[PDB]
Amino acid sequence: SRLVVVSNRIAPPDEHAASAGGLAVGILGALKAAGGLWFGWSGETGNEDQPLKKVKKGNITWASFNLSEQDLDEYYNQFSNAVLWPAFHYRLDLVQFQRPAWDGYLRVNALLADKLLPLLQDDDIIWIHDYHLLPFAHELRKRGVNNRIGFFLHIPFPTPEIFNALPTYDTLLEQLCDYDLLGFQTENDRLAFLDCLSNLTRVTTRSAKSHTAWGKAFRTEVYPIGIEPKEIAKQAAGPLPPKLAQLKAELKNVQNIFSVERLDYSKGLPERFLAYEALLEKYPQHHGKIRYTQIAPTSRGDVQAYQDIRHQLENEAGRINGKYGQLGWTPLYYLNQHFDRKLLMKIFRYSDVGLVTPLRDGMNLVAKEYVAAQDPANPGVLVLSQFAGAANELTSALIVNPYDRDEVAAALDRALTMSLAERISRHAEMLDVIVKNDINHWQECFISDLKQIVPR
Amino acid sequence: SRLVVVSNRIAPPDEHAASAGGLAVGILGALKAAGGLWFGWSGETGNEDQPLKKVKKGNITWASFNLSEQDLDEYYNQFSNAVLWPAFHYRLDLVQFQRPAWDGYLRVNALLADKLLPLLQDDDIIWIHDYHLLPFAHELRKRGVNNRIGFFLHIPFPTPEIFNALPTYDTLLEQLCDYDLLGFQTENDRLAFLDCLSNLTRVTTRSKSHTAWGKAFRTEVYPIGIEPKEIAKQAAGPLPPKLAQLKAELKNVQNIFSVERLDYSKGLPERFLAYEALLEKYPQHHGKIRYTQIAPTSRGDVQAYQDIRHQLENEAGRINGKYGQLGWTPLYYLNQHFDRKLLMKIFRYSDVGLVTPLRDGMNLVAKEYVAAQDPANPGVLVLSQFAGAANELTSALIVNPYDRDEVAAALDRALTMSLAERISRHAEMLDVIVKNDINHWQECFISDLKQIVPR
Amino acid sequence: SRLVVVSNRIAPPDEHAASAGGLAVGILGALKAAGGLWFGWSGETGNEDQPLKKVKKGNITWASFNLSEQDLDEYYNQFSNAVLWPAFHYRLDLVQFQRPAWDGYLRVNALLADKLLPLLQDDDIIWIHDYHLLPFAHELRKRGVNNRIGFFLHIPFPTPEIFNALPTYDTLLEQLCDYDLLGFQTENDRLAFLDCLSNLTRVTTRSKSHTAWGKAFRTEVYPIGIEPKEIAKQAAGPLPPKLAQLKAELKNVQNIFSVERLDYSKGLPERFLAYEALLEKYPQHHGKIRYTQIAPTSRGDVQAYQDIRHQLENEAGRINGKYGQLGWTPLYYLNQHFDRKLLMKIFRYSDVGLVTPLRDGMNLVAKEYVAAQDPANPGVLVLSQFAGAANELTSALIVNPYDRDEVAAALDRALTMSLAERISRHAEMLDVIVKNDINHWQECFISDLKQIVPR
Amino acid sequence: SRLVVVSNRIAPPDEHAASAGGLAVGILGALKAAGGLWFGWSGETGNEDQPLKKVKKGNITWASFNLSEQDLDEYYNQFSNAVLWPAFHYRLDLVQFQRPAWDGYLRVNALLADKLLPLLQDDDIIWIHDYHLLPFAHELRKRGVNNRIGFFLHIPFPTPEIFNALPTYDTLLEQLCDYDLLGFQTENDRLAFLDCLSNLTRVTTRSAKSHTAWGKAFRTEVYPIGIEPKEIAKQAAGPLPPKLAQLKAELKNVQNIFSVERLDYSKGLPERFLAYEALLEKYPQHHGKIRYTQIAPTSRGDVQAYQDIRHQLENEAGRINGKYGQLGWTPLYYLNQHFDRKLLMKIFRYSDVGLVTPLRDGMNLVAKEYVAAQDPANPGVLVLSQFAGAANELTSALIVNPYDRDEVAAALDRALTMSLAERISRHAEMLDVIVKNDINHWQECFISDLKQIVPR
Ligand SMILES: O=c1ccn([C@@H]2O[C@H](COP(=O)(O)OP(=O)(O)O)[C@@H](O)[C@H]2O)c(=O)[nH]1
Ligand SMILES: O=c1ccn([C@@H]2O[C@H](COP(=O)(O)OP(=O)(O)O)[C@@H](O)[C@H]2O)c(=O)[nH]1
Ligand SMILES: O=c1ccn([C@@H]2O[C@H](COP(=O)(O)OP(=O)(O)O)[C@@H](O)[C@H]2O)c(=O)[nH]1
Ligand SMILES: O=c1ccn([C@@H]2O[C@H](COP(=O)(O)OP(=O)(O)O)[C@@H](O)[C@H]2O)c(=O)[nH]1
Ligand SMILES: O=P(O)(O)OC[C@H]1O[C@H](O)[C@H](O)[C@@H](O)[C@@H]1O
Ligand SMILES: O=P(O)(O)OC[C@H]1O[C@H](O)[C@H](O)[C@@H](O)[C@@H]1O
Ligand SMILES: O=P(O)(O)OC[C@H]1O[C@H](O)[C@H](O)[C@@H](O)[C@@H]1O
Ligand SMILES: O=P(O)(O)OC[C@H]1O[C@H](O)[C@H](O)[C@@H](O)[C@@H]1O
Repeated sequence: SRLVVVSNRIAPPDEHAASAGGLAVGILGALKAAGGLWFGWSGETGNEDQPLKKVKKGNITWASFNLSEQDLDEYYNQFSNAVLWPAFHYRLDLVQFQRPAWDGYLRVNALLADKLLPLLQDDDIIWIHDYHLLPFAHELRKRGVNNRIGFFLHIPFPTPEIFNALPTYDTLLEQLCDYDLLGFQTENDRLAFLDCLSNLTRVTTRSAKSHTAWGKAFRTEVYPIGIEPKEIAKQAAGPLPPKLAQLKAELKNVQNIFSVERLDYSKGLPERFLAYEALLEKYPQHHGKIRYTQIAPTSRGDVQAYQDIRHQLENEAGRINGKYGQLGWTPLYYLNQHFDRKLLMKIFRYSDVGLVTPLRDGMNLVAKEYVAAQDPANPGVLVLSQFAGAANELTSALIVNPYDRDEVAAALDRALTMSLAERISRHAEMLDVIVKNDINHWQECFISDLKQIVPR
Repeated sequence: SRLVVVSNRIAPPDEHAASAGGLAVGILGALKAAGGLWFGWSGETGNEDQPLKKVKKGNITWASFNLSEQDLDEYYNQFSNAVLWPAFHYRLDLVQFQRPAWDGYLRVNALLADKLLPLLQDDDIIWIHDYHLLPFAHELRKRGVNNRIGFFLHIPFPTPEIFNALPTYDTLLEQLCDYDLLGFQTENDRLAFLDCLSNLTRVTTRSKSHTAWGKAFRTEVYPIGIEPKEIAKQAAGPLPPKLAQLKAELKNVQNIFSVERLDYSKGLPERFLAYEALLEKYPQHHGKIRYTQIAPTSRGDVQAYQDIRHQLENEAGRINGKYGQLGWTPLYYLNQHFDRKLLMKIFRYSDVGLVTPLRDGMNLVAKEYVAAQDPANPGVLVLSQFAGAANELTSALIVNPYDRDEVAAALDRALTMSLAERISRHAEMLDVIVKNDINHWQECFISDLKQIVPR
Repeated sequence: SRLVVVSNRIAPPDEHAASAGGLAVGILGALKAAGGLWFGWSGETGNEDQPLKKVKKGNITWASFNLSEQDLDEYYNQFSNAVLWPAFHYRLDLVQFQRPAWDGYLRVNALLADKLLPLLQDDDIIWIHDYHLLPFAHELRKRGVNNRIGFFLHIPFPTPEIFNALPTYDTLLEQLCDYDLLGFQTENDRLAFLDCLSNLTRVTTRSKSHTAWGKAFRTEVYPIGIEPKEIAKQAAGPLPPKLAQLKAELKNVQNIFSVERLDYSKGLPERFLAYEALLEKYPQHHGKIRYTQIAPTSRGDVQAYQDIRHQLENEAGRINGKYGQLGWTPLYYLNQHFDRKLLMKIFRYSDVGLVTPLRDGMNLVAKEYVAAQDPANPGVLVLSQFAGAANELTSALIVNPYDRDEVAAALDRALTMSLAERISRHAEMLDVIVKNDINHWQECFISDLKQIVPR
Repeated sequence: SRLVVVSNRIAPPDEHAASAGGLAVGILGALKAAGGLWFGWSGETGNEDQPLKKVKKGNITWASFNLSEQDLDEYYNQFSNAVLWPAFHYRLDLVQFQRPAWDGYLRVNALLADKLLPLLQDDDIIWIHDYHLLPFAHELRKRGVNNRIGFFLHIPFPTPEIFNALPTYDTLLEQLCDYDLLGFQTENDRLAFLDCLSNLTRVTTRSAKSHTAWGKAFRTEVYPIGIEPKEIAKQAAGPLPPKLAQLKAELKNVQNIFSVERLDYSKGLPERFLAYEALLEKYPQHHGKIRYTQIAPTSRGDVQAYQDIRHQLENEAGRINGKYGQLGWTPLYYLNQHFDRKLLMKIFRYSDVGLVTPLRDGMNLVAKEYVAAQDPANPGVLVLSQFAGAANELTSALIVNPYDRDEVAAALDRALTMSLAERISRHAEMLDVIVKNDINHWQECFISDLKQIVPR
């Protein structure tokens, strides 16, 4: 009956205290449709031995814990953010594996399982989310929890040649098979996991997507995470804040290219800046008549790799504006700031081009949000990296390879001069795909698949 | 009779082929008033054995030479730009002394003296400019030239504690004393040179008239200036159509404006930091002000210049990233050269001129800013105390750039200053620069030179 | 009949003009066994329109060309070294794709095919080597060459998820299928290529024998080897007098020794960090062990190579700074090239060979280390699981370089390993490499090639 | 009667808990000769409201305080270490002036004066040390202390053109004139101060070194800080630790160039490394036959400028050894470690060449220790920067300009090949100068000069 969701990041009930990130947006979407309990990190450190904080808002209940400084450091900043995140994004050169980080990662997964245990009922359907919690089912099983437990990976699962470089890949794979159901964003993610598993041990697969390894039974499946198209429509059509109501009037003959994401090296922001520079170099007709705005709030700012990409991005903004700016025209607006999601939906609506070219991305909700926010009668154009999970479904976007800056520049140019009729038909095709594959659909398919398996 | 001017940099007769830099602006100004021969580097490398190139335009004659790649490198990029420039600007940490650069520096001074020699007449009054040519009089003397030779240093002369770190300070000082007249931008520069000299040898001063090692020479101060009438004219000319638009659109935005070569002497990072402090501590200005910084690349082959440029690009991206809004860029950084004609107009329409070098011989941009202003509604000059110009632009808002909050506070005072206090500050500064004309500079120097008896 | 080998890099006939790199060592090994014509770049730039340079030494003929500055830059430094090398080593973050480099890469492959054409006979068997020449068969096909052409890739072939990021992966795959035979270093490389191919087009495999776009071709694995008999000879020769000394002085110090091009594929910083962990967690080894790293600069014009080198310099200074003593330097980092002959001898006197690349097609240094050991008292090989050699050197201490403590622990195990366990580990490794001779490599590849019927 | 010494840094009574630095070595030397009370920072942070810690050892009494994290940061790391230290060492490019640092600097001087007040007697002769405490006399005066107060500046006093860049030079000068006696390390330092003062206000000087400014009377004088030549002789001749007894035997045909200092940018370590490289480049005869050992413990490692210089030095050690090393010869031994002073005396004795080439240095005791420790019958050679205060008296050292690496290399070469007779006579001249100007002489001259002025 009752759904129990666990993730590291939560969306707070005070909704504009939100931090950038697709997982929390997704899960809140799901929970609002389902009902249930959300157990996860409050986002604060210190006071770890205080009782769980609990808030109820309609059909959702939140239970949060704090983490000690050391746990946050070893489990979150080191293992999750400087081993798993880079490795799953094919950045082995950025992995920073050390044994104490691994031990802390295991230590907090165990701790969190101790803290969740008293909240659970026999009934519960338990849904664990994302790379912070790979060991979590295994920790619940050793505490005797026999409930259905499903896992969903929000980020890519990398091929063996990358995954097996993890010193501890070994244990990770064993422990993932303690889940009853493993959900992935794309077929390639699922197949990659199954590949890694097969390299280590014999996996029997006697039915579509139903497996045995080390005598443990489990199911795999693909559920591309979505968005609430109706709600973003509503928020995108609400009035603009006064200061932006001005800027819209002033920029009446300027076209807007707009991008928004956490400042993460997975997102290819320097390559993007370079593609914009190539646009300005090779298509001088756009000078003074277009504007690229990049919103990039700091994310995980304690991890060295994140500091480096941020400094690199500041350099490129200064450089590009330094070179192509005029007294009365800044080509590139870089904002290292967090914007309310409500507001972003409006900004999307008034952008002529959404630029979403991550080097590697499990899904990318910004891409779907961009489409859902457009005025169907006069929609902008989506330029999308082929490496974003969303490219499997947003097939009518201008699909590009971000490693080819000139291909991205050309797609920006095509997007800026695209006729209304082509923009209508590209948009309506994309909108239909994301309406059919609702966050409500995601949630439904996963829970239904989970409820369908018999527990051990 | 005939004046012979020599400098490394020249102002070409094709006038919009001009490169940023105050020396060439100054000397052209001077020569236009005097008449004369300008001998110097064409700005090109290769073909060094070709005849001098000569062009005559009115009362001025240009004679230029090319330099080899190696000479340019040793004399210009290394010794002049990576030893003398940083040392004279109190940046010993940036000096890059190596013996081959010193040898090349002497080698080209000698070469240039050979090339100049056949052009000279007994008559000539010879006026050598700037740190590239410290040894030049010495080179001319060993070739038997007995003419009056004056030198003018366009940049600061540093105190002994800095100057004496130069491995070769020694020879530099000996050789400076072969000039009949040494001119400096401020009294402190003159006194600093005299100090350095006194530390090395006994200097008799029986009158600014000296003896060292039995060589007689005179010292004097001539702060370089501007043509206030001509900039008035160019500042009042119509704006290019694109800028005529921007002025209309920025009707309720105040403009803080700065322009200079991208040089570490100019304290651009500290400036950016002062602007950040303005934005941090005076939030009332958000959306209502704009700081535009124009900084063309200078001497871009010298590592220290690359470093400062990268650092400035970082700060622009950082500051805009932190204080920018969807419809408001706090800081416009342009790494581009602008025509001087156009700058005069931009000055006129700026509410505040921000000129806060860490160290500067004079700084003509400060004087240009005041000369350009509409007397009836002038902007405010915020000026570093370390710019030579601060000795005379005493009515500017004088600040210490090492204190970003003092600079922010002066920016705020400048932005809210009444019309009356703008009128009276401006009319005092304008008078000082009108009285001390580039024409006055040129006249005082030549007159002082013509007044000494040659050896 | 006649074998024609083409590679970018060649081993010169003056043998101590040799540059570090396994390809040239391999191919020379092969050619010495076979006989044949070696066509490739001389290593020099300029004079590109001069005739091919030809030298004959025994059963080998060399024919070399020069490259222009621009071709070297686009084809070698940019496309080969800053796109293909980093991508095939799973370093997409380092790829520096630009269209002019791609065009230059095509242009030089085409040019080289024009230059090779007149040397070819109908007879020939053509063997093309490495990532510089992926388009070469395609170029030869359009010039009408119907000969058997085999290709051998000396480096890894990356999985689709990486390979498909190449903007041009497309064309590369098409063109590789113009080879009759594609050879790889490990089964995984072969499978990865086949995967990439299958993602793009339908591949029929009715037998390692394939069809794509109606083109027939074969794939196979030939791990490249060494001459074990020759190194045994060169390892046992007398030491240079200076090193004869050091061996006497270091009698109670154990030597960990590593040698490779200073390449980011080799994981040198991670290696230094593993050594640091050894020194941190096993203090009993202080003053009693020594880690020497030899790392000649390779491809020093490519930014990513400069970066890794600067990082390595920093770590050497830091580690020595922290663990050194007045009479003990823990870590000897030498950014210098050593003659191969001499390296064999050093290997023989090292107690541990440390070979932990992050990613490596094969790694001959690992095989040379085993071949050089005195069978009666051999050192221990510590080997990254990511080196192709790990598929066969199964009895080395196999480690994951991303886990510095696993590497430190294996160094500790290696330093204290009993004679008996060193004898049996070494003999097992030596046998593998003796059965899989460079001669065997060459034989298998030629024999497979000679076995296909040409178009 | 009773002498009261105050400095930020103290030499602890547990003597091998000592931190590198000449001030504490000097003052302890002085106090051991005099007798007295030493009031200063314990070196610890936190517990700032605890009573002064007091220890008595013979004729010396220590009274120490802790500082809060914020006070340490503003007064010590920011103002003292990132404004005054760089400015007084002619590194305006490194000054990091901010008003909160200035306020904290004043705040702690005031606080320390409150803490000292109850310990003072009418009698006391008060001796304040170094740039941390420029305002201290002023603080004592406003609390009504009329005692003789002397100040001694251990570092250079920079010329007006540098000093006047300090936003706050103003107040600093006013407040220095509240001291009865101002002591400097060299005549140039004294003259520089007097210059700065003269630029601001009229100073009357009616006698040898006796002044009036703003109606405040005060005296100036020069007291070059020294060393205990007899004691270092003793410690230098003591047996070597067994490990070093070995190395000396093994290095019998290798000559040793040796340097030791805090890793500070004032010391010109990178320039030194470059001079060593030039020696190796231009004098290949020395390859395999010499060794340069640099000892450089981290100092003030929280200050960005110190981190920068350290990283730079690590790079140069790696680079130079990479380039000139051989399988059996490391040209350069860089050790980022603290060595006991006792041991250093011995390592000086056994060094052929002491390389002391700071870019700028108040005095430099390492230079004097280097000469005091040599075996008079077979002494090494001192190579000395002209910018070290010591160069005014160690006139027989090989004096060099560190900005000319080839001049420094040449001096190293001359030092390595100098005949015994020249080495004797250069050493005996230097030794006599430092014997005559004893730490005991320093202490005596200062106290005697102080005792000679009549208090207000
Ligand atoms: O300043 C921002 C930046 C991002 N987002 C939201 O954060 C989520 C980003 O999720 P996405 O899948 O694009 O990327 P992720 O952060 O999860 O990698 C989206 O819902 C964005 O609207 C936001 O609310 N404010
Ligand atoms: O983009 C630019 C930058 C500056 N200048 C001119 O360069 C000179 C700057 O001289 P100043 O003495 O201010 O500084 P310097 O450049 O010689 O150190 C002034 O006349 C400017 O008007 C210019 O014409 N365009
Ligand atoms: O200073 C050196 C360093 C390397 N090598 C040789 O160069 C080849 C290195 O080849 P390997 O396959 O290990 O690495 P690669 O350089 O091809 O990536 C081996 O023969 C080494 O012995 C050498 O001769 N001198
Ligand atoms: O590792 C070290 C190096 C330095 N010293 C001593 O610390 C003092 C440094 O004083 P100096 O005046 O030479 O430099 P300072 O820190 O005072 O500016 C000298 O006595 C050195 O012998 C020390 O105790 N340990
Ligand atoms: O939670 P943060 O580290 O701040 O990152 C924000 C979110 O980024 C991605 O969406 C991850 O898939 C989520 O697990 C994460 O929460
Ligand atoms: O000539 P550059 O090196 O470009 O620098 C431009 C000018 O900068 C300063 O104004 C110097 O005083 C001049 O001598 C120099 O000519
Ligand atoms: O030839 P270089 O670019 O110096 O690199 C040396 C060699 O390194 C590796 O072995 C490559 O596989 C070879 O193709 C290359 O020839
Ligand atoms: O105490 P630190 O800040 O580490 O510096 C070490 C010591 O040596 C220097 O010479 C200073 O003059 C002293 O005041 C200082 O206390």
